[PDB]
Amino acid sequence: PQITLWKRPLVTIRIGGQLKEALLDTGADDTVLEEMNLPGKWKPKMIGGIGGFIKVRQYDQIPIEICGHKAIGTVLVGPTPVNIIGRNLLTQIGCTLNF
Amino acid sequence: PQITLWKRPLVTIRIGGQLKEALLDTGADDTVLEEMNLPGKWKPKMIGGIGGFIKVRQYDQIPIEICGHKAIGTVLVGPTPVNIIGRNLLTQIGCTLNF
Ligand SMILES: CCC(CC)CN(C[C@@H](O)[C@H](Cc1ccccc1)NC(=O)O[C@H]1CO[C@H]2OCC[C@H]21)S(=O)(=O)c1ccc2ncsc2c1
Repeated sequence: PQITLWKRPLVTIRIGGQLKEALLDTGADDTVLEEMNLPGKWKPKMIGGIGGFIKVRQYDQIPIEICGHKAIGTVLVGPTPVNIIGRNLLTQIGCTLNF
Repeated sequence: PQITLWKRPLVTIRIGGQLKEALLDTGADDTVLEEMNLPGKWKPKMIGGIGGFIKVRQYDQIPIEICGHKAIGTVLVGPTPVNIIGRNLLTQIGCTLNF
């Protein structure tokens, strides 16, 4: 689809078998989801945002279906203000900015 | 133009007579610029992201050129690590997400 920006670009995603709402975030390098359980091994990591650094759990090679499009990649889980889809997965679904 | 998301979508902007690099950021409601001593009235604001909140100064009706496209609106100035063009200006320059 083409998505305009007068509203937040929120979309439904499917991950670990569950549906969630997430924000398409071109300013995020990484995909970061609010606290949730995911299967398999994870690694402790830290990432920084506008307000400082947080601790996250890094899960690699995780399938997510974003607005009907498949991605498989790194998902960070931790105290983000909102679920965000970052560039690591936006690239997989062929997302570009256009003006 | 079309901007892919393999790298950060940094573009050149001009504001208050300075040229800067800034993110075209669909995850940002508002535009947030690195500390700069702009003239005019402002209002204090707090904005939240990963890590917590920062304190910013809200300036209204500031002209800003983004990749050659003129815009005018609210800009928040404070200790962000990156200049961020948010949806309030992205809409003015006709920017969409496409996949
Ligand atoms: C609430 C939704 C997100 C935070 C999740 C909002 N951010 C915009 C992001 O695009 C931000 C923009 C950003 C970019 C770089 C540094 C700081 C902020 N990116 C960001 O936090 O990305 C993190 C995940 O991937 C990593 O790559 C970049 C930082 C990490 S923000 O910068 O905090 C932000 C910007 C404008 C704004 N207007 C009103 S509240 C508000 C908050």
